[PDB]
Amino acid sequence: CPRFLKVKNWETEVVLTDTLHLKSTLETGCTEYICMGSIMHPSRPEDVATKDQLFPLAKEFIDQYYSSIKRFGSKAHMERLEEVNKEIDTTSTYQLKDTELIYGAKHAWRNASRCVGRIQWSKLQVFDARDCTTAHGMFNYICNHVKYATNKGNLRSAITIFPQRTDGKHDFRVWNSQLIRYAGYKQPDGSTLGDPANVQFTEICIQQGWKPPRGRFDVLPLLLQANGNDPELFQIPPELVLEVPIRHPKFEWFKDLGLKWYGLPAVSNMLLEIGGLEFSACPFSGWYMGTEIGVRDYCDNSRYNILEEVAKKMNLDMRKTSSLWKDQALVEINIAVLYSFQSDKVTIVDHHSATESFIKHMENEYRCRGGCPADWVWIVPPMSGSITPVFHQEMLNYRLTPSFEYQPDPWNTHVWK
Amino acid sequence: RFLKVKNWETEVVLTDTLHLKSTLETGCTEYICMGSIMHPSVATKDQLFPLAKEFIDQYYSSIKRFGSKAHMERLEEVNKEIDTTSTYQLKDTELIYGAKHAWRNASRCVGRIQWSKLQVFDARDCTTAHGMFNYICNHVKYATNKGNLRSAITIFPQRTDGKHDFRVWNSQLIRYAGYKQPDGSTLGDPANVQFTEICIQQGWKPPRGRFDVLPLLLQANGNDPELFQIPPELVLEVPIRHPKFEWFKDLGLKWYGLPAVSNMLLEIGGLEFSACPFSGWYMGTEIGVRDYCDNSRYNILEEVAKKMNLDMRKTSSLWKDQALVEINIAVLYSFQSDKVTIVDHHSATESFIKHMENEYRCRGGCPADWVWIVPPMSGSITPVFHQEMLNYRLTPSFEYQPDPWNTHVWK
Ligand code: HEM
Ligand code: HEM
Ligand SMILES: CN(C)CCc1cc(F)c(F)c(CCc2cccc(N)n2)c1
Ligand SMILES: CN(C)CCc1cc(F)c(F)c(CCc2cccc(N)n2)c1
Ligand SMILES: C[C@H](O)[C@H](O)[C@H]1CNc2nc(N)[nH]c(=O)c2N1
Ligand SMILES: C[C@H](O)[C@H](O)[C@H]1CNc2nc(N)[nH]c(=O)c2N1
Ligand SMILES: [Zn+2]
Repeated sequence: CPRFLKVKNWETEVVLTDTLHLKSTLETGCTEYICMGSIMHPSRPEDVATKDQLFPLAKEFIDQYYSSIKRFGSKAHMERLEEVNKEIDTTSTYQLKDTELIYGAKHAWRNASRCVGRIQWSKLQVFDARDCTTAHGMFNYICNHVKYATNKGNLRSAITIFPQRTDGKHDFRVWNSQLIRYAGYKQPDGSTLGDPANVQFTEICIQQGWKPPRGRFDVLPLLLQANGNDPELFQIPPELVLEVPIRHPKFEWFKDLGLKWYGLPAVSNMLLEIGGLEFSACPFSGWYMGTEIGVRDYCDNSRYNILEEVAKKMNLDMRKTSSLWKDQALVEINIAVLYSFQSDKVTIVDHHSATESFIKHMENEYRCRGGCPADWVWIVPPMSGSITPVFHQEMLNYRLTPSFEYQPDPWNTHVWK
Repeated sequence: RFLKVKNWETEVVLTDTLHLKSTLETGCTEYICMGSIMHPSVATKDQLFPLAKEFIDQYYSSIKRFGSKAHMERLEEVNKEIDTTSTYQLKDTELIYGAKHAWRNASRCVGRIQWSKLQVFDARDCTTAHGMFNYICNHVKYATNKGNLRSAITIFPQRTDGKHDFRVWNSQLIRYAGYKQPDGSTLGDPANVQFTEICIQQGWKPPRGRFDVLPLLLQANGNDPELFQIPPELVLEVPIRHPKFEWFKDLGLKWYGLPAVSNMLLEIGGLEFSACPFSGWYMGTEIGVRDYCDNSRYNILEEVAKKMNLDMRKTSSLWKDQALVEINIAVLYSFQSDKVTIVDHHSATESFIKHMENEYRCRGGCPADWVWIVPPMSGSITPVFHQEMLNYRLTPSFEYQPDPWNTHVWK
């Protein structure tokens, strides 16, 4: 690899110089002859790291941590190295200190190349839930997380971290992909009620005993697995689920569509890797960018898919695509979503503000850290791409650790007791 | 190994085998992806014959005569020619096959469903800038066709020693001038200020308006470039108006009908065609999103949103997004009303998905650059947004080359 790589912004002419890529640790999926940059998941859950694999991964993280606190090579550094090395020898694993857990979680977010919101990465509240033993305890921790992060609409980013993987047969998992999502119900006639993306998970919940109200916006129950046991269902207390009815500043009829959305985006299916340790249950939450709701959730064809109905109430020419009736309604839907969150004082960021902040963050990271891995395909918003600054920004993508990773869906790997 | 690409809206999976045939690099490694970099960083006899043989082989494979007497004889003919001249000349049929396949292989082009319908004009007998001018005028007239646009390419002599290059100095055959103003601002197209200044330096008398068609600056056989005015009756233009906003016409906006790239290099079988202007028809967003609304181009969003009386005090009103959609409605409406070929990004991306299905079936894959294929507005309501794509480099191909004013030794 070359020692310096340059990225250019084609709107501003600013050129940045990347040296951080030299620390990349895992594969991207690309090769010298093919680029897999638009593949969503480019390449068993119970083959766990051996002692020999774990030693160097732990040292690399411990070294990175002591370098970050300006104590590299110190007595405390060498003693921590020695202590970790003994633990891996006698127990095949080790335990992070609280300071290291917090450092690791913040840097997994800092390293998340697909996240446009990383200007906030150092302001993450970390809840240590490694003492948890049961699904009931996981439920308690998650409710506390939801309440803290929601903060009556003044949302605060947060992560709750459950015990790390041991042999792979005692994993903690949140089976929900997000803490708060709406059910989807397949009808005998082939139509779908609610959110079609959640039809499979809704069916699992019903089979586990959930009684479905069968409405358009039913919050799904939590399905929580502690210590590899069978998962257990819990209803989130509805007062903890902040929701926003969607209305439009100009169209009085928009409220008559009956749309609403929840305030808290909380991803619960990712795996947190710190120092070769694997935290398979690590729900984290921020605040929404408006397009995640307005463009994807509402206007994806396989989601709520409301463009047609809004276009009809806007009385648009829907016969030919070149009228841009879809584009026109899409803007109005996203105007309504931003207006509704701001009116109810629920934190939200529009795609112009978020991408402008990301460019400033990226520039600061290039100066102070030597780079900032970024996935252009994910960072550019799903509407109005070129009128945001990130469209014109060349980006380098590479995988640093600590990191968030995908993992298999737990219903596909779980051994039912 | 076979690679799978999935559409996450339709769940269709396609299996790519065609990437196995590529040998040129992408810029990525196993550790760093460079998929959003715009440009990731003369041939001898020794390099030339394997490249020629590879191209002759795929040509005769394409016409189902691989290993034939014709194939074997062509290989021998090419081998002798590289020996005695350090180069070789393509047959007419090879030139046409190579230009069409350079288009077919252009991973950044959403228009490739049309690839085999390309009119190829052989200009390899040209020797002077006056001849280049003639050939380019014939191309423009043919491609424009009174608004019923036809895809075409004109191919000038190949590179020899690098000292006698043919070059069109214009980046596109038809473009508008840009002028740096005393008070600092820019009149016309800001993207062309430098090229405009070179034409002025070479004697072009600028009208100093907002939509002045630039002259052609033509370099033949490595000589100094010469200026030519494209005859105005050949330059088809569209005044932009809006189907509902009657004030839109008062903005005084226009564009030209013919998108004609003239600064790329065409590589076929090891040969380099440094002058190869090619042209198609516009996708609406090329004009309405990039040319008009890029902050570094005509940059008209503020003006339009003003006439729409939008609240511009805060980004979250999405006033930019509202004005952008109206501008792109106007462009499509205007070309359609004047019966000038244009495609909207919904129709174009749908066609590209169908093209991909075609290529995976008959060819085993289709190289495609998601970063460029997804339109600059309304991305996820077009089907390509949800389509995984593999990007890899096949030859024949179009390549970028340095601007001639950074290389030319002026005589
Ligand atoms: C604080 C405000 C935040 C904003 C505005 C934000 C914004 C976004 C957006 C728009 C995406 C793309 C989502 C999609 O299209 O599915 C994303 C992805 C991501 N975010 Fe952030 N995020 C925030 C907080 C966080 C936090 C607190 C974490 C972790 C501690 C995080 C980690 C990630 C990761 C790992 C991804 C990639 C997800 C994937 O590949 O599925 N983000 N973010
Ligand atoms: C016939 C209608 C065509 C349409 C609608 C179309 C559409 C497009 C668009 C929208 C782009 C992106 C360019 C940009 O954003 O600046 C592009 C790229 C490209 N087009 Fe096509 N195109 C067409 C015909 C052609 C033809 C005839 C050729 C050559 C024979 C061609 C070769 C290319 C190449 C090489 C690129 C990539 C340029 C680069 O790498 O920068 N296209 N096309
Ligand atoms: C398929 N994809 C459109 C949906 C995936 C998806 C569904 C959700 F419910 C959801 F909250 C997130 C959130 C991603 C995220 C995390 C943190 C902050 C933020 N702003 N965003 C992502
Ligand atoms: C980033 N930018 C400086 C490059 C601009 C650029 C460079 C190229 F080589 C190129 F082929 C095209 C294609 C534009 C085009 C061609 C034909 C039809 C059409 N509708 N459009 C555009
Ligand atoms: C095929 C493509 O990779 C896929 O549709 C991606 C594109 N970019 C994205 N970008 C974001 N932020 N979120 C997504 O889900 C996707 N989906
Ligand atoms: C940095 C980035 O690669 C650059 O802005 C690209 C993004 N995608 C694009 N896509 C198209 N079709 N045309 C472009 O000029 C660009 N510019
Ligand atoms: Zn890549």
